[PDB]
Order: sequence, then structure tokens, then C-alpha cells
Amino acid sequence: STAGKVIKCKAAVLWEEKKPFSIEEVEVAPPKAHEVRIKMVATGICRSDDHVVSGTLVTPLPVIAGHEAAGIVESIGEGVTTVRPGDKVIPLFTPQCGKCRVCKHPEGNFCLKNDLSMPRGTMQDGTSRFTCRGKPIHHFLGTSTFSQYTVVDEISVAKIDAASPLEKVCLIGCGFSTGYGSAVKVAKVTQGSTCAVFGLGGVGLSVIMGCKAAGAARIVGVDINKDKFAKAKEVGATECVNPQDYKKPIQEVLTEMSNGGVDFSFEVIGRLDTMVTALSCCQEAYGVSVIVGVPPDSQNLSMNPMLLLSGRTWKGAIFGGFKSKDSVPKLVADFMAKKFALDPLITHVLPFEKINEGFDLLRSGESIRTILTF
Amino acid sequence: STAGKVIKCKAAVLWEEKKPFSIEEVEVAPPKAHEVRIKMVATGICRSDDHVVSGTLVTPLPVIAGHEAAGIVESIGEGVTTVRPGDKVIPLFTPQCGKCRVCKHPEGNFCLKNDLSMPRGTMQDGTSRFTCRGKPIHHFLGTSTFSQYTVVDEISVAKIDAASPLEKVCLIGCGFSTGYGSAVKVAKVTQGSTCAVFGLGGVGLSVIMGCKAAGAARIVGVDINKDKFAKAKEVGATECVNPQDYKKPIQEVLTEMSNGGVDFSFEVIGRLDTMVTALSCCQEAYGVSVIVGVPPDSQNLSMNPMLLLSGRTWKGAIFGGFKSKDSVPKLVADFMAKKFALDPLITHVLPFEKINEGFDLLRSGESIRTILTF
Ligand SMILES: NC(=O)c1c[n+]([C@@H]2O[C@H](COP(=O)([O-])OP(=O)([O-])OC[C@H]3O[C@@H](n4cnc5c(N)[nH+]cnc54)[C@H](O)[C@@H]3O)[C@@H](O)[C@H]2O)ccc1-n1cccn1
Ligand SMILES: NC(=O)c1c[n+]([C@@H]2O[C@H](COP(=O)([O-])OP(=O)([O-])OC[C@H]3O[C@@H](n4cnc5c(N)[nH+]cnc54)[C@H](O)[C@@H]3O)[C@@H](O)[C@H]2O)ccc1-n1cccn1
Ligand SMILES: [Zn+2]
Ligand SMILES: [Zn+2]
Ligand SMILES: [Zn+2]
Ligand SMILES: [Zn+2]
Repeated sequence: STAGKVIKCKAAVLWEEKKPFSIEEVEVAPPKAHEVRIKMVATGICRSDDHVVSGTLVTPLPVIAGHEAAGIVESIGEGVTTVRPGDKVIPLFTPQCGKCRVCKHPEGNFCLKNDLSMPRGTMQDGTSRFTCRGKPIHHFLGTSTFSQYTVVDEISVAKIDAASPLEKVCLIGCGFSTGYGSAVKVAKVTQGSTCAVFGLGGVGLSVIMGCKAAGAARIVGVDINKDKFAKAKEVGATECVNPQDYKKPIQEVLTEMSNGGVDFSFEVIGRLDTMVTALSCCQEAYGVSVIVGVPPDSQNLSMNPMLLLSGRTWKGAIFGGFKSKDSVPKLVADFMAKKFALDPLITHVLPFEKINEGFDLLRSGESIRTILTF
Repeated sequence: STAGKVIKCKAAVLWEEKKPFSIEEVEVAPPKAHEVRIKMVATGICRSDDHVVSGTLVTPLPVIAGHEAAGIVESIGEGVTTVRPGDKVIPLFTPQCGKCRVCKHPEGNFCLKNDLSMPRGTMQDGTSRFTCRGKPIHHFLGTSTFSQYTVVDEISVAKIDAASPLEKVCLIGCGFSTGYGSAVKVAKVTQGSTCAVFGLGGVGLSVIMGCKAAGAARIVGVDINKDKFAKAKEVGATECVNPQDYKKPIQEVLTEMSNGGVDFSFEVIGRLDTMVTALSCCQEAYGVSVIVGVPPDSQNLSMNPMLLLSGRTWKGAIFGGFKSKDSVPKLVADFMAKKFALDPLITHVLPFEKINEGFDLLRSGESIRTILTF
């Protein structure tokens, strides 16, 4: 009996940059054709959400952010075939339309229907399902998970195992899959290799997990916050370095440590300077560097192309290279079979209503992932 | 007999930047342990040699340049086991020491003994075999082929088929292998793909040869000199575009031509701006761009890392990614077995004494490869 009707619920609206979220009532329209309305159960706080607040990641405001989440289908629009009411789902911030050249390519995952490259903050049909104070509110990457209910396009949701613990598997919606995929699928880390991981947050820890899973012999965590080192070691870093401890630039320090440069490096921070540092620290003839961090809006890095000419490979990826709708349910199934751990990422749990405290935790450096429960 | 004696012979000496080569008598010392003295038969004029004249590529002066060549072993130093007097040989401007981490890596070819990264202009032992008017003259890339005789370290020479035509196979010493391997080995061009090739000189044409050999369905040549188009089509380009003919940036043109970006792009010129254009023109989620051209000394490019974050791969390579001493003899054998052609790269054959005229042809846009014959 909410099917076909507007739902009034609480969401965290961001009206302005650099301000707290406003927990307040919104109206959520029912799903149109090929849309899905989801009752949220749990959502994680990803740095990319914070980037919306800071202006690092530009997307139209006002907005309902959130993109790392899981919930339960409340209703489906006309013509939906891939989920039903009552299904456990994870919203897919990178869609999988299944029809575009990228979806059809064996390697590609950054589906042409994404709202990340040139964000509009809408549904696929260019409109919004959200009203607050009588004003339309933008969506974020097609997911908008900081709301008790959201509406997503069908291509931006995956059905997952009905017995899944949603307060854990929400991390498969972003941080875990992004970092793990970046190591295992994008870099294709090899047995016995030396890896350097720049940034030891939720995503960088997942990178580490991926490097360890792939059989790396050495995994060097790099962070200016030495509080991050203990957990990085727990999940597989063999050693951790703080650039602030050294007189020399850290690329030189890592090249020394690795007797001439690492096999694989990862930038999991979002700074221009560290993207160049991470490239430079990989071995000049055969090293691979993967950019994971989201850079500040519209800013260009500067680098010497001789870093590449010698033989380095530089690449980046969204969501760990995973084709999202195919991969997310498999990732869940693998989690249920204990093929990887999510608890090491979860440092704090809060009710949704304490979302701003969650953000304070991230900004302070204290948390890895805070999971909010609805 | 000349073995064990100083040879006085003719060479093309570059006394300073931006000046013609001086053709005159030099003295060539006999080879020391693990060194090989070669009588040159044919040497090609590569743009990288002109980059030494122009200061684009910094290496100590005065110098005997030249790196794309073939000749016949005159004598060997103590300890040499891989060639003997009378052998046809190609000097290897990228060595293969076989002991360094790079030589031992299955993909790597930029051996740590190279003189390209931090040019010293000497033999491996840090001395020179050349004197002219009483003055020591530097080596170039461990090769120095603009001389009737040179001396090279054993790791910088490969024995080739005794029946080889040296006036053709000299191109396996640089231009052909560099382009062909950039397509087949570094990019790993796939069947039915779309490729864009920036720069249609000897190296860009060889890239086209490789993209054709790998089964690309479309090969778009890009050059500002439309005189280069006819030969590019002969060797496999399906269409050629001149950026000066368009009101829009060529990346935009190529993206529209390829219905959302190319599978593989190659920068084969050596300009910072075209390196970025080439990257940008490959499909954002799965495209691969390879830098082949040698950029001007010490200059940085600027780019937006979102070009990589979406999924692009950017890489570069020296000498087509070929491990030099293993590959060069196989390449010559494949040529002898008609697996690829070299004649489409040769536009001019001059005596060595007309070296300057050969360089004027390159600079004027009139030639592809000029081969100088001793
Ligand atoms: N590519 C994706 O799909 C993607 C990208 N992001 C981006 O990854 C970065 C990391 O996110 P996080 O792990 O959630 O972030 P933090 O917890 O803040 O960890 C960062 C880590 O870096 C350290 N650090 C800061 N500054 C430095 C310097 N200078 N040196 C060394 N270390 C440093 C901090 O101390 C901290 O521990 C973010 O950029 C993020 O935006 C995340 C996930 C996905 N994505 C894309 C769209 C939505 N989500
Ligand atoms: N990576 C290596 O091992 C390598 C590198 N190089 C470098 O490749 C570039 C091409 O060399 P080339 O084919 O010998 O050069 P040209 O015959 O001059 O061809 C260039 C081609 O480019 C066109 N052009 C100029 N400007 C433009 C613009 N703006 N748009 C499009 N086209 C443009 C010209 O008209 C001309 O047709 C060089 O940088 C070279 O250094 C070669 C070989 C090997 N190497 C490494 C060490 C030694 N040799
Ligand atoms: Zn798609
Ligand atoms: Zn995220
Ligand atoms: Zn070596
Ligand atoms: Zn060359």
C-alpha cells in the first residue's frame, strides 16, 4: 500500500557546499517505467560523498548524496525484470546498461549511462524523484542513498543474496569493490610482486586486501596519518611509511626500498601530486600505476612523459573495473562464502540520524568506514 | 689486418648542436674485453638522431650519433662469445645485458645498462673509443653508427642472418621494430579494432604495419603533412586526417569518427600536445594510448587525470618493447621469410658522405627513411 504513491520520509539533504547535511522530510515519487524504489537499510560514508560537500567532486546542488549502500525493494516500475519487491539490493553508482559499447566490451565497466563524468544529478530520464520543502532535489550518481527511500534506474541496481547481512555488504557497493578490483582486476597484481598503496582509508585497505589475495610478497602502505598503519598491517601491508618522516621525496624512498621501483603502485587519495609520485615510484620499464583517488574538480596534473616512454603503464578505474550488475551479486556470494572480510573496514556504526557525526569521524581521520543504519 | 690496431677512418662528427655533421677522419681504438668492433655497411637517419642536433634530446657533445644500422664484425675483444669476425650484426641502442631486473622480467626491455635515461656517451666502462683531431668524442646510445667503424659493448650487438640485406635490415635496428612492436607488443592491438596513429614518418608507418598485421579493422593516420598520406594508406591506413583541415580539435574529430573513441592510439611524433590528444582520443573506459615519440628535454605535459580514472591505459615504450638481443635476429629472420616489408619505409639511398643532405630531406618533410651506405 505505498506502491504507486509518493512516500514521505527522512533524507539527508545537502543544500550548500561546506555545510552539514540536513536531516529532514522529503517526498519520494513512485518509480516510473524501468525504475526501482528501495527502502534503505544501511549506507556507508565514502570519501567521495565528502568530496560533494567540499566541492572536490562537482555535482549539482541541492542533492541527496550517498552511493555505498544496501536495502530492500519497496516497489518496481513498469517493465522491471531483474528485481522484485522484497529483494535485497545494492544500488550501482556505476550502472550496467548492458547495451553500450563499454558494457559490451570484455574489459570495460564505465558504462556510458553513468552520471560521474559530467554529472547532471538526475534519473536516466533527466528528472528527479525527490522534493524537499516543495523544491526539486538532485540525485547523486543515480543512487542517492542518504535517504530512507530512494528511486534508481533498473540499470543502477543489483539483486543480491536474500540472506545477505546488509549492514556489511553495503561496502560492496563502493569501497571494498573499488579497492579490491583495482588490485585484482585493473592492476592484475602478480604473485611475488611488490606493491605500494598510497592512502590507507577504506578504499586503500581494500587495495591491500586485493594485493594480498593476488599473492604479493611486499605491500607498502603509504599514509601521512600513522594511525592508519596498524589496520593496514592487519589486512596485509608488510610495512608502512609516512612521507613526513623522510627528507627525500617518497618516490625516491620507495624506489630504494624496492631496489629500483615497485611492480604495482596505487594512488588511493585523490591528490595530483601523489598521482605523479605513485607513477614515478613504479619500476620505469615494467611498472604499473593505477589511479583510484578522485582528483579536485577540473585540475590538471603536470608530469614528464619520459616516465611513460621508458615502459611504465598508467591507468585508472572506477569501481575497481568491475562490471557492476554482473559483479556485485557475485561479490556478495563470495563474501557469504568467506572469500574476503568486510569487518576490518568497519570502524564505527551510527544511526542515519547521526550522519553528520559520521562525517566528522571521517574528516578527523578517526574512521575508516562508518556504516549508517536506517 | 686491422685487428688489435687503431683504425683511422671516416665518421660524421657532431661538434655542437644545430650545426651540420662534420665528415672527417677519426681514430677508432680496438675493442677491449667484451667489446666488438664493427665495419658499418648501412645506417638509417632516424628522427632521434636529428633530436641530438636540435637539442631536443640531450646527450654529451661532441658525439658520433647514429643508432639504426647494420655492418660486419671486424674484430672482437677477449671474452666475446656471441659474435665473431665476419658476422653480420645490428647494433642495439637498447642493450640486453641479460642480468638486470628488467632483462629478467618477462615484459621489460629497457635494460638498466642503457645510455638513454641519463646519457653518458661512453662505452659501458665509462670511456670512449673515438678520437678526432686529438679530442675524445662521445658515443651515442652505445652504438655510434655514423662512422665507417664503431666499437660496441657485446650486450649492444646482435648477430643476424649471414644472407641479410644490410641496406634494408638496418631499419630493424630502430624504426621498423620500434613502430611495429609498439602496435603488436606494447599496445597489443586486437583484431577488428580501431587505431589512430599520430605521425606518419618511418616509425608511424611501422606502427601502421603492426596495427594491420594485428588485424585492426580501421587505422586512422594523423599528420599535418598531407604528403605523408599516400604511403600511410599503402601500408594500411584506412583513412588519413590532417588536423589543420578541421575547425575542431582533432581528438574531437577522432572521437566522433570512431563513434566514441578509438581502441588504440599512438603518439609517434614527440610533442607534448599530441601525447595528450592521443590519450584523449582513445575510448575513455577501455582505450589504450602508447607514447612512442621522444619529447623535448625536460618539459612536462599537463593533463586531467579524469582521462585515466574513467579507465584509459597510457603507456610508452622504447624500441617497441622488444628485448633487443633476443628479438633483432628473429625480426631479421621473419623479414627474410617475407613476414613484413621494409621497402615502403625507404625513400632515399645516399652515400654516407651525403649525411647532411639526408638530414635536410628529413627536416624538409620530403623523406621517410634515408639509408646511408658506406
Ligand atoms: N575510483 C573509484 O571508483 C573511487 C574512488 N574513490 C576515491 O578514493 C579516495 C580514497 O577514498 P577513501 O579510502 O574513502 O578515503 P579516505 O578514508 O579519506 O582515505 C584517504 C587516505 O589518504 C591519506 N592521505 C591524505 N593525504 C595524503 C598524502 N598527501 N599522502 C599520503 N596519504 C595521504 C589519508 O590520511 C587517508 O587515510 C578518495 O579520493 C575517493 O573519492 C573512492 C571510491 C570510488 N568512488 C568513486 C565515486 C564514488 N566513490
Ligand atoms: N620510442 C622509441 O624507441 C623511439 C622513438 N622515436 C621517436 O619517434 C618519433 C617519430 O620518429 P620518425 O618517424 O623517425 O620521425 P619523423 O619521420 O619526423 O616523423 C614524424 C611525423 O610527425 C609529423 N608531425 C609533426 N608535427 C605534427 C603534428 N603536430 N601533428 C601530427 N603530425 C605531426 C611529421 O609531419 C612527420 O611525418 C620521434 O620523436 C623520434 O625521436 C623514434 C625511434 C625510437 N628511438 C629512440 C631512441 C632512438 N630512436
Ligand atoms: Zn552501458
Ligand atoms: Zn565511493
Ligand atoms: Zn639488462
Ligand atoms: Zn631511432
